Amino acid sequence: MPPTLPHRDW
Amino acid sequence: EPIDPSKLEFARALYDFVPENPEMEVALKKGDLMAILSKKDPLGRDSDWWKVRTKNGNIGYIPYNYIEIIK
Repeated sequence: MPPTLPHRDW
Repeated sequence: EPIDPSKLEFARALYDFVPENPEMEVALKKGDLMAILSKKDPLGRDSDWWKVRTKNGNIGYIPYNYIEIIK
């Protein structure tokens, strides 16, 4: 139900 | 990177968010309000992670798709 998290660079 | 406070955008949390990295990211509870400080990354690059200031006063990055810009 929680959106996928965007790729983070850290 | 500076900006005119007057064109500042605000946002609202659409969902709860738990920082995987507390050093770079800030927590959010659905419904919280925050000011978008920047949509770039710490390197000036476009980013799906935005720097914001929340009500409690924390500064940091949150997932762009977890919020809604108020206009």
